[PDB]
Amino acid sequence: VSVHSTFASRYVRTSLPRFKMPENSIPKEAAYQIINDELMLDGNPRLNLASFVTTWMEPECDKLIMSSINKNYVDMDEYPVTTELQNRCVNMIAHLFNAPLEEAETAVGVGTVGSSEAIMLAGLAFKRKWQNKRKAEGKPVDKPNIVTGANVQVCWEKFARYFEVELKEVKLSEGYYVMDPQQAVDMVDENTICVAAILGSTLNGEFEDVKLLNDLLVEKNKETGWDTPIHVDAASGGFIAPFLYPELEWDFRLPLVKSINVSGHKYGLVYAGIGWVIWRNKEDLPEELIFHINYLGADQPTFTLNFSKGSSQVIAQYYQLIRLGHEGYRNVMENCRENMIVLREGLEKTERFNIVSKDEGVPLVAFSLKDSSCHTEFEISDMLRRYGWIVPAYTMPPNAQHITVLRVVIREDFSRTLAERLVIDIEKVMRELDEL
Amino acid sequence: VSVHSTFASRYVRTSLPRFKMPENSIPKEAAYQIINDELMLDGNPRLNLASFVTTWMEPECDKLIMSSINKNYVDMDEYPVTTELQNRCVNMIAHLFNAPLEEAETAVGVGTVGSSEAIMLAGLAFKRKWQNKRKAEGKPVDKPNIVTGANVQVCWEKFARYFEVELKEVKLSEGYYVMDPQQAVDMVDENTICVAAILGSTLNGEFEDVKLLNDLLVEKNKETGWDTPIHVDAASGGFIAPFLYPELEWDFRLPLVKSINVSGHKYGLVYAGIGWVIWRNKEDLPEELIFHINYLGADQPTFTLNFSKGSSQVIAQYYQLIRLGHEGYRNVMENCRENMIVLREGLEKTERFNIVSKDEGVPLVAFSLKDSSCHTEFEISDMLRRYGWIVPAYTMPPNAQHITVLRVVIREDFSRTLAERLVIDIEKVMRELDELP
Amino acid sequence: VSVHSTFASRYVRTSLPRFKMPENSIPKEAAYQIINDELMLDGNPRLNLASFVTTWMEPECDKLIMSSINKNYVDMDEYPVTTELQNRCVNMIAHLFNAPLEEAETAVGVGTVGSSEAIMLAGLAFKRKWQNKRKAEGKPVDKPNIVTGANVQVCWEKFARYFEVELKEVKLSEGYYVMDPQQAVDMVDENTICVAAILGSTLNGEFEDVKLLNDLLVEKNKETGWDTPIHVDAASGGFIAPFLYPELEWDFRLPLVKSINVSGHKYGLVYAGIGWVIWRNKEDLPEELIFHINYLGADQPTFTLNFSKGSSQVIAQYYQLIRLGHEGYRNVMENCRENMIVLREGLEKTERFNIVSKDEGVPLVAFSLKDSSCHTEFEISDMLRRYGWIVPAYTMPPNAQHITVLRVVIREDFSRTLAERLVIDIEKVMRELDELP
Amino acid sequence: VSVHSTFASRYVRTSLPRFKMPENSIPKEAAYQIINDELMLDGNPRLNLASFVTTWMEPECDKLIMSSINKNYVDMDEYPVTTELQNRCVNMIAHLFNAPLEEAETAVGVGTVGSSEAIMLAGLAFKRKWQNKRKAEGKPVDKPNIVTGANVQVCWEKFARYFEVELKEVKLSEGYYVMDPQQAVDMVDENTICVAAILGSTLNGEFEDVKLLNDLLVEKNKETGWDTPIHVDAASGGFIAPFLYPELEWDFRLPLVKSINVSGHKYGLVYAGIGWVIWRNKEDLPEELIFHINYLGADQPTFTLNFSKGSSQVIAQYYQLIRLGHEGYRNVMENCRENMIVLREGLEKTERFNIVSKDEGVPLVAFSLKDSSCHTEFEISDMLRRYGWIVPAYTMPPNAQHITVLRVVIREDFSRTLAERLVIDIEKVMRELDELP
Repeated sequence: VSVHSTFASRYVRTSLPRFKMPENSIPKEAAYQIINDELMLDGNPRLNLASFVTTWMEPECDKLIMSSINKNYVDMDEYPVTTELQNRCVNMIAHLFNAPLEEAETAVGVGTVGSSEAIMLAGLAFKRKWQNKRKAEGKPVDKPNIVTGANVQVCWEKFARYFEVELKEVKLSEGYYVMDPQQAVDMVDENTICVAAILGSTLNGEFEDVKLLNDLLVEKNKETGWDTPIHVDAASGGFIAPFLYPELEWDFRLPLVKSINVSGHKYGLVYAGIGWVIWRNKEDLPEELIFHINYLGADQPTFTLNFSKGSSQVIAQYYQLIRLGHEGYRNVMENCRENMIVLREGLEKTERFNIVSKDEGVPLVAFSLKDSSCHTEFEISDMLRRYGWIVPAYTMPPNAQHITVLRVVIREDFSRTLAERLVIDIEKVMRELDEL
Repeated sequence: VSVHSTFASRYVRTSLPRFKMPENSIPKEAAYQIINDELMLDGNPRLNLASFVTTWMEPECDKLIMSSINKNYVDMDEYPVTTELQNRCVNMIAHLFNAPLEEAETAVGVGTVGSSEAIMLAGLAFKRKWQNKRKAEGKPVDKPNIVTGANVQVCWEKFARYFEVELKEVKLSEGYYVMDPQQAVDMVDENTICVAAILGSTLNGEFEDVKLLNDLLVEKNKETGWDTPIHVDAASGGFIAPFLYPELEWDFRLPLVKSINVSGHKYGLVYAGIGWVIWRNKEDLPEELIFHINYLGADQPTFTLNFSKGSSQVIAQYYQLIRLGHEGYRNVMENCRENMIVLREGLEKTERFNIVSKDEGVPLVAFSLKDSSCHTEFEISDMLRRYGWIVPAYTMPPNAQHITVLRVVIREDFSRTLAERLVIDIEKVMRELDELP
Repeated sequence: VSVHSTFASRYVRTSLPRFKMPENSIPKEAAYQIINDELMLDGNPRLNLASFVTTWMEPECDKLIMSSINKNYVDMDEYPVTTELQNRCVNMIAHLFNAPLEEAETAVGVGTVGSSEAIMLAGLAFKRKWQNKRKAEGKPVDKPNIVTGANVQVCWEKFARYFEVELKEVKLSEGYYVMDPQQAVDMVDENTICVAAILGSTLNGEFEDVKLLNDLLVEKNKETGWDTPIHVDAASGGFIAPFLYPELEWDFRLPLVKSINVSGHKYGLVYAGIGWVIWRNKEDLPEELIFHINYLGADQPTFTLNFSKGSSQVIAQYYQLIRLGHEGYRNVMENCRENMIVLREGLEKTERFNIVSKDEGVPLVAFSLKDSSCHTEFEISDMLRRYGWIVPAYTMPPNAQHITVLRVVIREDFSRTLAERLVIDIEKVMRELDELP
Repeated sequence: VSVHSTFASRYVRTSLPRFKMPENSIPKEAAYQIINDELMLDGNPRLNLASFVTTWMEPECDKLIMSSINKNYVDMDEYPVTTELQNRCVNMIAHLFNAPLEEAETAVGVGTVGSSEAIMLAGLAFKRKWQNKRKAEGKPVDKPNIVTGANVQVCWEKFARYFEVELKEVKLSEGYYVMDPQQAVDMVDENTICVAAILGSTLNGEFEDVKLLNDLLVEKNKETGWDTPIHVDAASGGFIAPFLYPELEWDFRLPLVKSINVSGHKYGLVYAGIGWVIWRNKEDLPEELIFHINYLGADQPTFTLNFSKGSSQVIAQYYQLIRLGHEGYRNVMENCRENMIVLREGLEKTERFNIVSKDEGVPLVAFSLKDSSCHTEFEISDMLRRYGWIVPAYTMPPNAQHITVLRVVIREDFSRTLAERLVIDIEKVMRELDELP
């Protein structure tokens, strides 16, 4: 009958459907096993050093997530507490970024699926706010633009293309992989809806000099009369600076910073599926972008590109915030920074590489091969795959397309034990290459 | 030291922070307990009859989800199989909608967070495809529009506003709560990037007459020369029609249907966080909308408003598809339809209500009070809250803002036992009202 | 075959049997799901503020319980250790109540299902001890009685009726909701088998003045020559006084207190199913009430109305005792008292209510509406149901039937977070009422 | 700090408190371990062949139990569904006993902790009903009595003593271990509140001839004019006869049977903590015994000696009923009967014993030693302890206090594998004895 174990049955004799949906059902145990088995050919997230996204949470947090995988977030009326936790996160992150708040005041911001959606909401606010200002002056509004560096993350290219905004990029120079504040301010014109600075480049983890950008842009504003704003893409750096570098002025402490995005699922220490965007003041979020629906129970102030979605990541974020606090996050970041140094040194000791990333910034290590003659960084990346390590290789954006680097992101769940094994295995790979 | 139970400690004496992040850490057990406890004041999803979103999956599927909550979907190179499963879902859903496919041909479509994102991608494709066509004819492209009914879901209003497209709505009439195909086709002009039909209105679960819309629009196309396309918002109906009403022509069988969206987390039987959008042919998705990145390992063809996101729902969807098959989905939908009838009858038997939803369509029941004099539907909604039921009340869109209805969505995890208890508790509520001002 | 998920099967199409037992079996997964689903229409115990019974235990204690749900307590020979733990609990509770015990002496008492059974065993001991004393003096024994306040818990009415004893009640006055010691002593006659004082009234959580009752009754005993005893119903207060108020003399420190009952599943911090009764000395438990059976293995000294029963609560009780100790229990009670104050203040701040409960006593808050004109406390109780809170309303006993109160019991698992949300939601309910007929 | 494992800490150096409650808390892990460890010196319930109480349930049922260990049953208003399930069980058991019920009429009965409480409620109803009848005739009511066999279970002795009713016992004869219907009817007088027959004696699992008792008592009723009722103590047999011997008339099919008790935690296949009592008609339960309280939310019709208690067993019972149905219970009982035969034969094959139990009745085997000279049954009981088997030895009641038997109860979780190992180990024990003084 159904007494056969899954591997004694005839279900393991058929490969999983690729094109058509099967006509008949198969036992749940069988479906679980075969899908689970093929998934083993995926890489191990914990060994995926290419990603900035968190790959480990406390078991206690796994429970909260599982207890609420069936809670659709968008059901505000049905789940009042879930909605409140989202608001509290916005408040806590807002204060974390030194937003102009009156202590018990409600912050302006929203939780998103990730920085991608956060960036596009921020962009929309900028575009609209700019359109309104111009229409009020009679001026034309057909050629909006944004100013960023060539190190800009794909999400800004998506925004530019889909929302018909021009992307003005400051090109990179050899040995200079972030956006030059000066060149950026010089590109600003009357059609610039904002200048987007990146606090933690995905290329070498460097923080851009937001304070300098603010200083120069304030000066230019006195001349041009345009009120060009700054947006800080703190996808990763947003949950690092406040704890490692509270001294660094990059946030709402700078007058021109009007909105900030940060990924909760990066250094916010949550599984993939959570991002945040904060606005300096209510005025920075045009009221006409906000919707109020009522077919689910009552009226709700929504500003998102998504609707139905899991609420587990929101809850998970709140857990991390109140469970860790400043203390916990500082400890985690310090551990990450420490491991970065350990990995950095180990690579310097071989005298085979050029460290192309900075000492401070995002906890990661980007490096190139001294003399990329007989062997390329791509070969090293492939070689490491055999050991289970996933370490990416890529070329820099113009005008540094001649520079190719390897990147290792240090996350919360990357212990010293793994760091030291990585160095050893990298050395082994270099030897295997010396004989080819 | 730390031998105190959470409720013997001093952590249960402080209320959870609302504004500022705490300076110090607190024990994991304590943080878990207090957050878990406050969450109890949330409603029970299983009793939330307001939602179309699935609130139950098999334990076996819970495991798959948990085993991959740390797999970031966007890491294509790192997780080849996760990406493949997404492709297979696109293929299977494409065939399910009778897309023009050559057996082993790869379908054109993408997985999304939900229908909201799917709709905006579909809209973008329409807008761009329209812009290109017009620019090629030297014609202007500054006033794009979309034609839908007033029963349109908020997501189309979002799209219209954010992507600067005009929303032309066909208004509702009393007793007529879907979009009239005729009036819709008459609104079509040279600037219409598409006509969006809804296969399962969130208002009364009715399927719009997509076939008629197609027939009329094909005729108008012969005259105008415009190539006005149809998009079917099958957020819910997409996973119902193929199994309950296969004969019904609403999908790619209709020549003018160029793209379809469907929510996996609705009647796709997956937890919240998964949607799909299918395109009839490659030509319907302008190539310049597609990106190819390579800073994570290699080049990948992405067309989404999101980037990093969980891959658990994608995997969960594939599980449901190959585990249930046509048979399983049919069985679930038949069970849902059956329970709808049971609830419908029970309400008819009281002769207190007007059933404002149809016999066939989305498994739900929308009804109004005969004689809304002494008591309103909103009162009934509040009353039911006491028993734990969440049943929404709302006024129809114009021109029917004088029509107020209650809606009960029947989902996969809504058994006959619950259906019958709902009828009983609704009757109890009506009596409690018969003795009030 | 059996590959269908429960919600794809035909078992969710039938409602659960109400009258007749089904002829055929159904899959275990199916039976589990449907029963589990209907149970969702039960209230959430953690939000049930009407109950004094514990609704949360440590996960470690859940394991002990599960590990022994199959251990039938009555099997003394088979489970020697389970029986010993029961004895240790009796000893520990006896000392906790300052019973006259020499070092390492075995206390006189038994574990019960709850205070209900404990009270009836205590009553039986009193009745029998009284019958014996009277029969020895040749005096009549046909009209026994007990003296308590009108605030007496139903369990004493059960005892009176089933064991044919007369219940003499001291009536309540407005603003005076406990038993007046003086009036009580005045009701005592030759047929009074005992005077039952309540240490924590279920009506306003007030402790009755047991010490005064003892003082007056000792005086009356010098006159009448009757040896009228006192029983303290410490169902809830029994696990509160020893930790919050050790100075308060209410227990065996008072000479006339002959027996005490306490509920382990109330503030003893155990799940429902455990109570205790302690006797001052061996002489207070007539030997002829004890049985010795031998059909299970050997002879055993049983004094209970029950036989077979779970032993998990007994084990759970012992766990709580040795795991928490004085320190743990004090911490839990202090937390409960603190939360009571927080809730009390929040209600005072609205100036809408009259706090009818005292500052010290059982951690709870009983309050009435100032001016019960346009709205009653019952309306507030119903309104709160919508949020998930269960807060009861009830009228006092004679002669205070004109006084209606709301009661909120603060238990171990009621954190400050919940306390503050309760205040907020109560305020919301008051506003919703300010706009009604 | 607290990094020490429990067995590396100083908590395993102190023995668990026996008399005084500890001053300080200890880590939960430590308390769990030490208590769990000492409990290992308890016998294994699954190997306890002395008990009639179920020692195993399906894992699915363990979940239901755990999900509701915090639901206090007595909270009717708070847990409506829990209360309903109790009612459904009463209905289903009532029909199972062929009670005079229409459709769909509500049965008269209540769930209890066990048969002990059920018996005392049944007794109370009898006593009261008898008192009323006599007071109406101006006759005296000071000497009530009950008629049973000497094989009567201790619970009837408890009732007799605590509720001051005289116990008239029909003595046992050698080879005759149940109550003789004739002698019983002859003992009936005007003061007999009922005759209690036992459907499954705890001594040899024999069913008493209830039908004969009814026939004789109906005749005597025609003469005496007294309306002497019958109560059937079906503690165990209640869940056996309906499935193995539906032909047997023992229940409400007999006119004189006015009430029946049965233990859910025996052959009802539930863990310890559930019993039931059914009444033939509403008239058999005097209305003045029923209480209606309202301090928890609303009025509720309670008739129990207990108050607060777990509701897990009630839910567990309902699960078993609808999950197994007639089919499941029959299968379980047939398996139990089969294993009884296997064990019976194995003992007959040794020609060392006298089978003192019958072929049909409760699935068990009671046997004595042929020639109890050099060795007693008690020695065999002790010997078996070494292997882990718990098999009791006991002497019959008068006039058979010379007969000593061993009893093996066959429960649901006693497979053929265990049955065969028992026979083997019993043979081993007999040999070990053949070589002793």
